[PDB]
Amino acid sequence: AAAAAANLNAVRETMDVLLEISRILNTGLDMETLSICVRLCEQGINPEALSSVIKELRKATEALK
Amino acid sequence: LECSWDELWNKVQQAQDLDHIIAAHEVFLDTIISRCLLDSDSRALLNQLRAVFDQIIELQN
Amino acid sequence: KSPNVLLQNLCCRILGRSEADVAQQFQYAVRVIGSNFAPTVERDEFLVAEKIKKELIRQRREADAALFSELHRKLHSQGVLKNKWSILYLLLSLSEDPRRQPSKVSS
Amino acid sequence: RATNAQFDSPEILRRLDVRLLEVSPGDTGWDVFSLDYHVDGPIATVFTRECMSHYLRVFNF
Amino acid sequence: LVSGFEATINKFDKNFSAHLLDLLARLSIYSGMASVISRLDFNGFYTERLERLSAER
Repeated sequence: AAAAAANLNAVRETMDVLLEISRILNTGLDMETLSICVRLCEQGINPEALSSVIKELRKATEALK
Repeated sequence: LECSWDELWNKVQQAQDLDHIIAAHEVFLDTIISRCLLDSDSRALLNQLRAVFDQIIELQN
Repeated sequence: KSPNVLLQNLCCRILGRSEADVAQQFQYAVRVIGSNFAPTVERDEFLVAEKIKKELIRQRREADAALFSELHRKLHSQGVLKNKWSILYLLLSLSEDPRRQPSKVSS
Repeated sequence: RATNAQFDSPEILRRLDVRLLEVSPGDTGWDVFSLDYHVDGPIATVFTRECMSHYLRVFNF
Repeated sequence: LVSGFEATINKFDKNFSAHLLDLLARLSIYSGMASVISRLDFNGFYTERLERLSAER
């Protein structure tokens, strides 16, 4: 319809603003990983858990890979 | 910090109301904020001074 | 989406290894996220916003401390996020310190 | 106590206290050390919060 | 003996260290006035057994 294209325009907008927020804090996320985490926030997730997961997997790819 | 302090001190010694103390203290601030490297046109000089401060601690290593 | 196929993509983004390579990492991700899938704190995006202020005060990048308010206004104006508090909490938790020589594209 | 700056007026020896900015994962302690030196009462009209913020920048440099 | 002497002392020492940690936990929320904490462990012992018991969110 029309509101089915307005929502995709809004997600392309919000991911670009969140990318600015992620880069000025010097986080490891980029445009592709940030979308995974936003899709996770749609279902509802504790970010206290998600950040510890990402904090482990980055150390488990600089010690295993 | 000495000429600005002189500029402040004479204006507070002559201050015949509170507004002179305020309006002199703000000028005393606004010259220190510009003679020190704290503007956004002098930002490059700050970054270069950070490089100086980094080569100092590099020398100890 | 659906979370069980979605967490697999997170294991594929961070690690360079595919999902047909390793299975202990997916199980550790299910260990944490499964049974800790509910926010244990309730939302206040204001408190985490005023600590990104204090981080840009900490870096003397306080021209960008006023740029951040325009990034925070936008997030409320679109309203396509379920929680605007959660992603800010994620990005602050994943912070570092890129002090010395600003760069911003603002939009 | 160690320095001889303990014979001053008791007010100014009370006005200073260490003010943290915040805690960050990874930052040396020097940038997250700053004195408060807040003052209230009728004196607060000369020296508001806005004064101490610009002074935080100058103390920082 | 051991059941009339030692085991009760071991139980008591355990419980007393436990109550010590509970009181120091309930006093860490309370901060001059922090010198109750400083006086209680002047040498500094039974305040570095563990910072807080670990968990995960």
